[PDB]
Amino acid sequence: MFAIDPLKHSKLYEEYGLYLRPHAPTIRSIKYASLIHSMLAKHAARHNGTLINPRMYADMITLGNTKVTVTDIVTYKALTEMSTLIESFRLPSGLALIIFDDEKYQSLIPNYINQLIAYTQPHIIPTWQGIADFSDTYLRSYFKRPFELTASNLAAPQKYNLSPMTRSIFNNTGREDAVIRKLYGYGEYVFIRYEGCLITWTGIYGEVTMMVNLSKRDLGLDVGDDYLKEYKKLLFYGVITDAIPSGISARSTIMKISPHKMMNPSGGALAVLSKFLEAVVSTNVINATLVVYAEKGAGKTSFLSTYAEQLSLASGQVVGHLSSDAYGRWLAKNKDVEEPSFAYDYVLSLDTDDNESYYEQKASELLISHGISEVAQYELLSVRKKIKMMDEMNEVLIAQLENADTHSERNFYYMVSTGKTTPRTLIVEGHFNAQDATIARTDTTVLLRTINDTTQAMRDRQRGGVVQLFLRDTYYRLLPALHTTVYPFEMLESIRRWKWV
Amino acid sequence: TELYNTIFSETRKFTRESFKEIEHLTAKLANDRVARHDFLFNNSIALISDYSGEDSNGNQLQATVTIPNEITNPKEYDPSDYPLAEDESFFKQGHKYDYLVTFRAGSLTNTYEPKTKMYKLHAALDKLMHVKQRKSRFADLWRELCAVIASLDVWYQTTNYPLRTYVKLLFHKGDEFPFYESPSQDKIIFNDKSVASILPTFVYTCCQVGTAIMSGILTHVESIVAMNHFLHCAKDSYIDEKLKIKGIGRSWYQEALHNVGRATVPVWSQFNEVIGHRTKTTSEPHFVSSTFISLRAKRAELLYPEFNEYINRALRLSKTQNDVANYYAACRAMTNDGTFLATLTELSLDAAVFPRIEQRLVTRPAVLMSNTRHESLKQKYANGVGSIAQSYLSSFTDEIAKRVNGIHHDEAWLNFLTTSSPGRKLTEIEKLEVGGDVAAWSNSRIVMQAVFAREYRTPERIFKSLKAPIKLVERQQSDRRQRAISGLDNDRLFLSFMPYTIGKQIYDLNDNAAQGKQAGNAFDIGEMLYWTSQRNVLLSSIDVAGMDASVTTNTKDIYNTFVLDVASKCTVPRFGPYYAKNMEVFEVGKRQSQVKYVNAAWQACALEAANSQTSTSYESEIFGQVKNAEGTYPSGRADTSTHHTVLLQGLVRGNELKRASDGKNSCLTTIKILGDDIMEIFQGNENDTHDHAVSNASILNESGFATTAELSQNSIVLLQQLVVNGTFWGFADRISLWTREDTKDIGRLNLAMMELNALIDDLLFRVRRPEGLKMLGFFCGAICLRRFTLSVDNKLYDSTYNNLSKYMTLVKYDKNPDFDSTLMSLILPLAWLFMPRGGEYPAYPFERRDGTFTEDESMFTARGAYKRRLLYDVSNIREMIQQNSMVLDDDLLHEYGFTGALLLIDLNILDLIDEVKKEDISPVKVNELATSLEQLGKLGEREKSRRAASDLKIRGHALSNDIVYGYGLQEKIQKSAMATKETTVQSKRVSSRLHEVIVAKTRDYKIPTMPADALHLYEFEVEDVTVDLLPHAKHTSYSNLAYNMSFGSDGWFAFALLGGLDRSANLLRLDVASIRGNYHKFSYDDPVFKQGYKIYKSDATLLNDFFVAISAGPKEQGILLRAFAYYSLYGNVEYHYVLSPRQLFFLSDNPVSAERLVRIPPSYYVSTQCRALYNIFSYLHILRSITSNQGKRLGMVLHPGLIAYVRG
RNA sequence: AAAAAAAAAAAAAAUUACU
RNA sequence: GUAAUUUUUUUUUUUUUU
Ligand SMILES: [Mg+2]
Ligand SMILES: [Mg+2]
Ligand SMILES: [Mg+2]
Repeated sequence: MFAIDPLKHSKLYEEYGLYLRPHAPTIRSIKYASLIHSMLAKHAARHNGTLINPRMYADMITLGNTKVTVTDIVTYKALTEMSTLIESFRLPSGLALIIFDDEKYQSLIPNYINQLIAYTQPHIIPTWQGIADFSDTYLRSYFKRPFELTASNLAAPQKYNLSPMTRSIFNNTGREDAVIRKLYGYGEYVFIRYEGCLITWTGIYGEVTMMVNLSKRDLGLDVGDDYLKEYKKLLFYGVITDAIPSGISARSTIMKISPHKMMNPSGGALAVLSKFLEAVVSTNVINATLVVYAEKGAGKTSFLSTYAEQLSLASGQVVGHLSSDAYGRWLAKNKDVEEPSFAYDYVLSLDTDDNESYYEQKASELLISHGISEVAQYELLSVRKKIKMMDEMNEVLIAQLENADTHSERNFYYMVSTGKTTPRTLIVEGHFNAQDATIARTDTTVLLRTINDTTQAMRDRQRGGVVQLFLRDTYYRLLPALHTTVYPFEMLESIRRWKWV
Repeated sequence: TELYNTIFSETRKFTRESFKEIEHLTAKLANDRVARHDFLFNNSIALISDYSGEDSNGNQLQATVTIPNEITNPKEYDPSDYPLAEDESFFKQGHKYDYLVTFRAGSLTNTYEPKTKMYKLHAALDKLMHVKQRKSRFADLWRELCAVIASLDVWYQTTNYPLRTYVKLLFHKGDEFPFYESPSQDKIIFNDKSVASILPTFVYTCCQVGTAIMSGILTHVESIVAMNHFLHCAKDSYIDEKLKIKGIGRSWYQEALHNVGRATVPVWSQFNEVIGHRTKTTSEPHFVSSTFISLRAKRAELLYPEFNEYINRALRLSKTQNDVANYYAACRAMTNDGTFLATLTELSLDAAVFPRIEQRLVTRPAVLMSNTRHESLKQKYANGVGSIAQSYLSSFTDEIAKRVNGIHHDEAWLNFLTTSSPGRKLTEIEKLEVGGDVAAWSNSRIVMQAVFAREYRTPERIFKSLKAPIKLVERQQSDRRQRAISGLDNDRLFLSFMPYTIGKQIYDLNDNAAQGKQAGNAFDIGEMLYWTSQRNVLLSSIDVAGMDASVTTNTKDIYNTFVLDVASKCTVPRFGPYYAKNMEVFEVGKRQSQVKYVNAAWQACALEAANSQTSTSYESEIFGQVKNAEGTYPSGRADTSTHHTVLLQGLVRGNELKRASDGKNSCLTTIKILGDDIMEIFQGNENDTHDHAVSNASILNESGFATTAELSQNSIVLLQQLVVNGTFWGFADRISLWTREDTKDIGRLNLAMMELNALIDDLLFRVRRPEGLKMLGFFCGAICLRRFTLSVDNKLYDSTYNNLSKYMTLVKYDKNPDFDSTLMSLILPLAWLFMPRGGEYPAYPFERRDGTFTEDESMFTARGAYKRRLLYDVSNIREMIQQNSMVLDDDLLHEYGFTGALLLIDLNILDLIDEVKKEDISPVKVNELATSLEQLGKLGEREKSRRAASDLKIRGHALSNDIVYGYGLQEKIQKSAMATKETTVQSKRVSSRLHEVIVAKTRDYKIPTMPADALHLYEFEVEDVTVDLLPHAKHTSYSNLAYNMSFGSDGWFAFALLGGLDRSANLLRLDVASIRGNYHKFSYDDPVFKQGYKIYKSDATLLNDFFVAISAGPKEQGILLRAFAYYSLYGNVEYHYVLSPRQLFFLSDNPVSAERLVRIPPSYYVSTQCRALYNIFSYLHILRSITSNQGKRLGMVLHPGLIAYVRG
């Protein structure tokens, strides 16, 4: 007994590559569970959406060891009804409740089924990369079993004992399903449809897998291509499924590409991101601000500028975007000026990459007082020697966060957000969690992850690669994942799911 | 004709003419305002300017009345005193004034077009002056001022005191009042617009300053210094200047105590007993004498120069410790206005709830086990303060993890929801689905859980809450800021329930968490009283300045590391919508993903710790929706107090292990922590104790907390309770008799008197004159609450009046307002104040027919059914037993007015009102709602405990539903459905039913009697033998241990006779209090104890069903049985009485301590219950008649009918 | 019949205290 | 010394312009 009835939502299982076997003891069992679902939903609707004895229900269905019979009568009327149905099945045991290990699947389970799970031992089928393992006991008996066709495997369906009633086809030959179906005689077989990609690269430490939310045709990449080619599509739609740090870098090439199941955005992400879209749309809010935290070197500026245009076009309003280096580049110029300017157009013009930050000048002279001038001297230090230097860099950061003075960080973001000519919608980037008390007064702060080894993009760069790697470690030590984590493909998905006007 | 010329003002007794005179003169002050204006502003009061008298310690002082010009001639309203940001989205960043500025009342005009920013700013600034200032506890503010001035007149028999001229020089502007408050508009109307905007509050300041004079804290000349200091702060802005000098005008006492040099002080045992007295030195160490320099300079320039010379005088004229204690009590009355400090919540927002970043930034711990989304499942600290805290805390993670396994967390969450608190607002689409009555009750957490019970196990329920905002809600408090709080919805409050359940278990494995002020008596300060009696000890009462805002996002991770450690070692399936399952997981060192078995407690705590949004949101009338910055701990949560407690005790106790691993010793004996209050006690060498205290403060700075170190040799503070050398200094100004915070004056009748009785009780052991506190409260009940107004239907208006007029005087209003009913006031007799089920206030000597008087009842006089004895006492019990009659003398009780008073009690008006409100509650909806909540926890044990109650009720014993655990769900939904205000159709049913009972009772009303009233017929005779005093009477004659316990006083003598607290009784009370959740204070008068003890004596073999009905597990069954066994040594069921723990603060709870003072003939012991009964008769008499107790032995006499009632 | 302004009568939603 | 106040709808009359 699956948690979602496959006879009703058969298109939902086809997303996972699960096609129902045609129309046996297993054919009889999937029809029985479909009658139990209809009975349970009819019983739940009669008391405010709840089952009155979720433990008796769970024991009758999943253990099959309870009988209720009339020989009070109104309190056990629903349990007497479910009892005679299950008696008519004459099963040797009870129907086990089956769940997937997917977040999308769990979001679609009915409410009355969720009330049973507390009083059952469910059978949870794991998923590797969003796809449940087809070798499971229940998945093998109820659905068709996939057969993966590759390039070293392409032959007629006769070379193997394949039947169209027990096998589905996963075309991984790189060729069209129409050529495979006609030039090789798979006309009577059902092909599974995957819309994403699953790329495997070469990493510094090994091989890295990445899931992308684009089709293999839309994403113009083949085996052997480069990481920098089509980089913005990977960054906008890709999520690396390895442990951090992965070894991905600008020297990676593709070893294998395959169609894969397309990823679902997280629920906690779409909730906090749509909490920001409420403020953008509402008229009871004057200033709206989304704070975005990320690691140094993630490529968040390249993305959050495109996210800001897609939000301005959909909302119809002007959206401002301060970089994470906005205050430090301003402070480098106006640290001695007694009455500096806080105009949005002045701050925006200092936010270019050719302006040096105030924090980069202090960490540069700090690394010299210890004798560090190259990346190789820094990577040779022990952990305790590095941490002892970050504690001195923490003294330079605390001095700009401690008060609200003219050149403080809190006053900067106050005079910029509350300015007359500043856009009503702002997107501010941050570096560490302590800037919570200084950056604009908001209700929505997120942490952005990309497909980027941040320590690898910092040591494989120019323009002061040792200060950039040192500040990346200093900020990392101040930025846990205590705010909601989002991906670039989830932040774009929230704009599309919102109903504008 | 005048209150100070009455004969009650010269005798302080109630004769048949003194009582009728004071009755008519006080009712004249409560009814019409022409008499009040005449009383306050009579021309016979000659204004005085120069005054001279004695200060609080008997030295001479001279003062002059001074009223600044900014109050008599205020300035024009300056719109630059409340600026805005250039975007006008909020107030300016650093703005000087958060409270009401002093300007001319009519100077604030709103000449802007509506629906505009400057119009909204002025429509709100108008509400700051007209609405946020009316905060009165009992009645109108001019009635409350009349009550304070009446008592100051009757006590001093004169009118020439400095407070009368302040009242006349401040509020006498014309022939009417400068302002009044209309209860209809809920607003203050100004009659004189040329007046200061701040004056409506100064009516309360006069009430508070006159309250301190009646209390013995201030003298008449010190009332000038106090009123001159308050008016000096009101020159620019009253509240802004008071908060700025609050601490500087108080922290001088440690220097004054140093200059005293020597002090003879009491010495406390470890078991709550005074065992001796010693002379010690009050000299502070060298590191404390260094702070005297900086504090001298601050007082010299920030303080009102007339107030500063009082402190310099207090600091040089003090010779004993009792001198510093008296001067210090006065400077609290001079710096605390007494009111509750209220303003616009937009103006106090940034100073109360904005995050702040102190000395150092807190860094992250290394993540060891992670998620598929890289959200920490397990972490560890490499170094820093997180490593220091976990070195102590990680040694409790295994014992806590097993205590968590033995809890049903779904049933625990249903009992945590005993709150009828809002959460959020229902949706019309959602509202339509439930329909009607149910949505009218949805301002409760238990009802919002019942409506949405279908999705309790649905995981999407959690993500939908991250989309809802956290509604900000603020509270008021005397002498502090507004301090907005967060109100979470049932779903975000759920994510904080497992972190709360885990960190709550550590309270059972240590002794460094203060239980709080649970006991209510001197048992709360028992540790301080002991440790301040030792030598070579350093006392540290350290305070974290704004801890709630100082907790940053990374500081919260130190508690996350503790909670995630416990959650990973437990085995909890099925917590909420979570279940234990195999989970894909990342690990450190390993390059690919692993698979682990994660339980439900781990999934809940891991999701909560990685989705943290602490910013609250307030919907403002000026600016729309206002949001805070991120970082401030929400402080409305389940684990808001267990977080601060666990984090602080892990830093203090972990720094103890850090110093030991460095080769340094620790001098730390105990620490007591509750929230952000810390109390450290070091004993040892002077440099050893200072070394340990400095590193303790430095580790708190390393955690991003700012704090001030007030170290002392001879004083310590914890939870607003100051102990100085084995002596308790009470804070009497922290209690406002005249102001309140909630705009709901609950207690429309007979429950406001319970509120005044509970407020007077809190003031006894923190006041220098409890007999002047009795005259005050008597006039508060005679003037402020003596009218009862209700609306009566016009077809029954004349019938209720004509029938009620025979017992009490009634007031009627306009004939035709063109409505169905008109409102009708009710003026209750003064005798109602001293009657049971009525006022229940301590009485004055009433005169009997033979010419003798009753007792002058003290502040230790018991309440409850014991007040019924006054009916027989004025009837001369002594003459009553001589004739062997049990009769009331109904003629005399009618002259004083007891017959009319007792009749009004028999109407049971408040009970009558709540019956018509419950008739509109449909039990079909309450039962359907309760049915759906039962499918969420434990699947049973509501029906089982309900049946145990009914199978109990079929026999003699019937428990009340609030006791029975099976009706726990209903009793809240009744409260949720009764929280609604009374409608107009219900006021008719009230009037109709009230009219029926009046024509039923008033036919021939005689004071009724029960057979059990024969227990009241007992008296006492004074012998010629002087009883001996307890040895701890010599130990308390030097440096009394309370303000009301000075040598020779009545509170001192009651200690020398009865003794101190019962240590074995208070220990059994602290146990029965820890069995009840959402339970602040337990008393032996509580329903569960009284109902359970009644069956334990009657039918003990039915006590198991009682335990099933209340759902008492084997731990609580032993805690209750252990207390039933001890209470039966001295308890009694038949003779009920009520004493409060705040009332007998130092005094004994056990009646048996009074049996050494009274002689009883052995022929009177005719029954098994006689001994405990007679011990009560004498225990209650010695506390009531303590003012005339010269130390002689008593002899008990008994009525022949009392002996007959006891025999059987 | 197109609109604006006010008077009467009825309906709609509507003030809020966390642990 | 009461039962009112925000915004929205419908019908009822008043006056102004086509
Ligand atoms: Mg403290
Ligand atoms: Mg504090
Ligand atoms: Mg505190």
